Amino acid sequence: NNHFRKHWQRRVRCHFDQPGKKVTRRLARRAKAAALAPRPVDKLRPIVRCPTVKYNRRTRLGRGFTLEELKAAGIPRLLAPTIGIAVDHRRKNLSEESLAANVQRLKDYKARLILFPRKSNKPKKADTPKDQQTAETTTSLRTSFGVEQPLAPGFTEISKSEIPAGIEGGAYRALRKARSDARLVGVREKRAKEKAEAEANKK
Amino acid sequence: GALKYLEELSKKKQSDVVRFLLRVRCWEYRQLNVIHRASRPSRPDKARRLGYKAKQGYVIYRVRVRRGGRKRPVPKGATYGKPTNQGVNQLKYQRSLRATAEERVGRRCSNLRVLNSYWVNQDSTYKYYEVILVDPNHKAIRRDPRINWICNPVHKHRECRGLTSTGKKSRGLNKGHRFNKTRAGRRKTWKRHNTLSLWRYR
Amino acid sequence: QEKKERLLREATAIKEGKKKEDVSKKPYTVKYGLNHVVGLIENKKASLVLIANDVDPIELVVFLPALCRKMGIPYAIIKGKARLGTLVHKKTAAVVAITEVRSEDKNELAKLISAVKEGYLEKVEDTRKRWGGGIMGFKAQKREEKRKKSLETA
Amino acid sequence: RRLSKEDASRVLEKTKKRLTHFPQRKYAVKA
Amino acid sequence: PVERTGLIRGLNKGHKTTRRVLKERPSRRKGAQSKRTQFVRSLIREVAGLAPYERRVIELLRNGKDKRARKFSKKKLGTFGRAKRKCEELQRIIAESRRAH
RNA sequence: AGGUUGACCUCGGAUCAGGUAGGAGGACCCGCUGAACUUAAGCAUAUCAAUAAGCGGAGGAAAAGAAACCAACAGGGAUUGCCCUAGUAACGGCGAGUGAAGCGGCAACAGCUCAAAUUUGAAAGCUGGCUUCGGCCCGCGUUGUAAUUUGGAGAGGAUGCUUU
RNA sequence: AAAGCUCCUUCGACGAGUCGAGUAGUUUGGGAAUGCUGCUCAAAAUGGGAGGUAAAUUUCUUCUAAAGCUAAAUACCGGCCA
Repeated sequence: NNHFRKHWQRRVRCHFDQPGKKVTRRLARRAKAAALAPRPVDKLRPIVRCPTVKYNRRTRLGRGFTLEELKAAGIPRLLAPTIGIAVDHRRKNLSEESLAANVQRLKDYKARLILFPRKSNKPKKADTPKDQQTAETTTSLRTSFGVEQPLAPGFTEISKSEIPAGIEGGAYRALRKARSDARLVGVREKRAKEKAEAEANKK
Repeated sequence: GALKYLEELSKKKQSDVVRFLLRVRCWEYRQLNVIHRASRPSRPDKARRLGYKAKQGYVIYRVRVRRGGRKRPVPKGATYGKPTNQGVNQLKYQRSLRATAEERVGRRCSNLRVLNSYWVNQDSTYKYYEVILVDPNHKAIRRDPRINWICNPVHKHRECRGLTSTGKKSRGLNKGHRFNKTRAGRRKTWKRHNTLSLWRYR
Repeated sequence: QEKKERLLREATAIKEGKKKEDVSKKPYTVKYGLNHVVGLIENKKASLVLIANDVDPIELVVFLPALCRKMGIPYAIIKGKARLGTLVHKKTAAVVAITEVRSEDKNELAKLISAVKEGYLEKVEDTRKRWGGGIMGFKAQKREEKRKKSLETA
Repeated sequence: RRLSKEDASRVLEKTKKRLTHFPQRKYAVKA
Repeated sequence: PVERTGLIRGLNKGHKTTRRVLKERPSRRKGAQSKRTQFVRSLIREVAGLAPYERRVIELLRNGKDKRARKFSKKKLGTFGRAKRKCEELQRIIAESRRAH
């Protein structure tokens, strides 16, 4: 299983520039942080659940918050990308739980936000006052607003009187019955339709 | 206004009025030169939706191209290699006749930029196209933020590099599973898939 | 020049603290521009429509008689887009429309509308549905006349 | 042949309105 | 939306959540008829008339050969669904002409 | 004066006023065109290879790019690149061989402009010339130049606070 | 003067020889499921595309093509400096 039948020597990529590229990336990050100070170096991201049945046990960071999440948090969609919040217009909220989690995330960020006035001599009422502008800040939203609990807890404890009775017949029999019903959903519907037609014909 | 009606009427290409207009205009454009300047677009709604404006610096050039397949210019139309099980009458050009028309109009007006083009007519011998061009040196163009992106040097000869609409279609730049080989660039994707990557700590 | 003088008067009125409508009256002008006139016909604001007979491409105005007939607007086909351009201070004009006139010309407008209805639309009511063209050349016409004469003689 | 700085910095009226009322703000986030 | 069963297999399977009702996205309005578009298409149909293959299908439908009309429309357009929609539209045109005459 | 005097449309001329392209370079980049040696016992499918050579076109990067996407989940969410997916799904004379993608971790992240609407109580737009730098003219343009809207919406209303 | 937020009876235009179909050549892992191009036919309005086995019927899920712009992370046997 050796794929060396093409002119492979023309397209060999070595990586001797790995430490140099790491140094260049760190220099670029330092320059971006110095240019963006006192703002954090990154944008606030929502918590999303990974697709497919393999990865839906785990949550991670998404692209941006939804318009519904911004509306429920009270943050206008034009103000949001100017105060460090990422916006994603494609994503929708199919269920209430993720919507509530991301709305609470936005409200925590809004409670921790310090908003400097556009003009120092003319502050507005949406702006943070000068007596509150001084506080210990964070510069990594991926760290301070990360995924705290990416998986469910793998172990809890309950009293022995709170042990559930379980599904009737057993979980194995419940799984077998669910698979059988899914396989026979159409045949039983056709049989019921034929029986109803026969009953209507010979009532 | 009237351009909605023009679009709905241009959909009906087999109606009597559109067939008559196509016939007389095909005769007239066959009488004219192979590449010639049009004073105004013959399909104003199509030109407007492709981006034409009635502004100093937008021009329309009409061009006819010979239709059909492509011939390999080998002596006597026959190859001297391994048998191909096909004739030169069945070779297909990977670009469109629209793209060939845009290239020839760009060479005719090398001072301008090709914005887009559209079909206007065809017969058995020729397909007929109208190409919209923009003058990047006209100050009415240069002052307009909707169009002055075309004044930058990276947009020199988009029709030659396949950056027009027909070029994007021919290069297959669409998202998804049907365009796996081409969506990032076919030769670039091939080079990425055929590069042997060796790390230091391997 | 008239617009500049009107804007000067309105600017003076604003300077002395009056609205521009205090010194500017309601205008009554010929409506022009193809999209503008088409929208006026669709909203039935146009009282009379004049369509130029020499529009190239003809698709711009080919639907306009049918639109005016569906919306009940009196129309007439007239000779000269340049003639309409002289009306609207342009080189050419594809279509013009009268929506409203002044009260001293309302009777003239009604008379012109009735004259158009009685002397153009009723006269072209049947000929507008007929096919045009199909005319032979001079030599072909003479050849066919000679052939018909020979067939009648023999 | 490069575009002049004024022509390169020209913006549309809608973009100008959006930049006038929602520019990039200075801000900090507490920890 | 129907509540999921909480199981990994079977009908209505999957993890239970409280499904919301979304206001419909404006990108999904495509295909809806509008008054202006209906008006313009009606006027353009009146001005331009019919295609020759449409006249052929109308003649077949007037003669009553519906299977002929569907087969010829599939040959002309390409797909069975487009042929069916075209045959229904031309039957509506024939019915409107009959109720007018 | 009307056998005249003009208005437009199309098409021309000028060493007319002001501009622009060509060639070089081509390591990398975007396309077109396109082999054979080789490997298959030989050999017209195949492989080498959608490679070399040939032709056109760019930049400091280029290209791609804000879903007519992936998915089938408790759903993700523009593009690019690395790691993995994976020598896997799949394709393949007489078999030599060929071979992706979604998810997942990371690097980096940024979003938008038109056409389809009547400003219609006022083409509100723009090239050029002359300027006393206040403007004034020749024009383009209604077969549509500004403002407004782009599907995440928007338009019309209602409503009361904020913004520059 | 312009702009944002909240609510609503209503309205809500959305790209055609294009999509798609057949056929031929080429290409692809997609020689049942790929893309491109030529010729012929040639659309629609909850329409249209996709949902990797052909078709009819009934559902469902996702987007919204046929116009356009855009930094970074990526490449670099050319040039310049180290």
